[PDB]
Amino acid sequence: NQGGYNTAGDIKYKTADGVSYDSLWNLFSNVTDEWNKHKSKMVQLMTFPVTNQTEKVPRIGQFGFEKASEFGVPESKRTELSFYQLAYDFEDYDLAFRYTWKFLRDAPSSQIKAYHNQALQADAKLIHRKVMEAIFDNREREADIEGLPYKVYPLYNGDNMIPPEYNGTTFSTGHNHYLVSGGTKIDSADVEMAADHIREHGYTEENGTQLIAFAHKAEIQEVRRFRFGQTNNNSAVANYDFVQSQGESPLYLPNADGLLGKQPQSMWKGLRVKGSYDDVLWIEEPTMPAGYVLFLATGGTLAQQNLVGLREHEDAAWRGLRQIPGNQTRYPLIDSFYQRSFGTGIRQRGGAVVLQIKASGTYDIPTKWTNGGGFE
Amino acid sequence: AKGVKKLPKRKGTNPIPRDKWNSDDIARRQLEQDQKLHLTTKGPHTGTNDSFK
Repeated sequence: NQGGYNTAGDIKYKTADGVSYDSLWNLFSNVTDEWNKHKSKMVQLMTFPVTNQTEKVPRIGQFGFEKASEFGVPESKRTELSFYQLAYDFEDYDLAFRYTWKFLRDAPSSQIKAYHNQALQADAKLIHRKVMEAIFDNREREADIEGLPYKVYPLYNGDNMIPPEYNGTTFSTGHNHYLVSGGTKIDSADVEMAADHIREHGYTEENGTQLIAFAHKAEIQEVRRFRFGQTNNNSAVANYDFVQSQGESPLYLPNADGLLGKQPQSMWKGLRVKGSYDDVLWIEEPTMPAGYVLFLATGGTLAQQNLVGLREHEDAAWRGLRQIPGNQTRYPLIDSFYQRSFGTGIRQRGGAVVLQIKASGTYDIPTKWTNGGGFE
Repeated sequence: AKGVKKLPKRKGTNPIPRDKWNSDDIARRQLEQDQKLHLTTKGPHTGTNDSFK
């Protein structure tokens, strides 16, 4: 970045060809930024505003009758309940805008308005980063809430939570959703493995869900070459075939034995869809780092709520992005602050999978989304 | 009329076949009942945390 007080000497009046810098700053003073609209949409569809609930209450035991008698009396019956809850992080962030009395006398108003428009875009970058590292950083976090400690969670990460049983399949401790592909390029066995790691917890197409995969171009260009019974990368053989979305470039159907998949519609949630393999929709996601895929469940019975909970401050006077008046004023120096505070956690620890394409070893957190790394 | 019905054939794109069953429909209907087994709470704002994982 660039920083410190704005000074006379930072003011430019006209270019060498006589264009005023006021007219140049007036291009930036009011425009929305298309890239920060995209990042804001990724937050909107990947988060929910936190509300307080138990997790799903485990079902009570069931009774059975006894064969009666004319002299005796029957044996007695009983049951018991249990429940639990999960928590969410919170943190405070702030920026400064320091000036000199000469700068505010002499600078164009368009530059001040441009600095304000850039603070709103610094907020969009912060919230987006903090949502994405809630998903991609596979480490458990401590939080203190009202002076008590709590644990707040990524997806299943090889920890001692046991996922609940579904349709008679019982999971162990050490269940994990941060998967390594075991090969330099993605293949259909990686995609089928990852989608089944979601669908074993419920989240299936019969329960009315859609799975989505968000991926970088380097992995989509492998996936769109999967064809039924043909070999892929790493000697995998595809069990389905990739069907283009109706809006893609034209393609000849390869055989009278037509494609094993339904054709996707043009868009999901206002994002353009490349196509589908298995029943998952693939989306070219420009924010995604190169070696990674995010698989995500949506809709149906079990995924009506988005993956990441956003916690804001409990009092409305401290919610949102705020301007604080600052404590150098009028002359010789002027100061002003922007402040925002919020945090994040995952409730549905099985509702998504992160797959990393690398040859061997453990999962690596993407550097751009390591929890300590920065604020963008 | 003729006694023979012409069978349907694979169109250019054709949906993934998934077996319907009665046992899977029981499980599907049970899960949309189990999805009502939640209570709203006062959150972590209670001076105690022993129901939290």
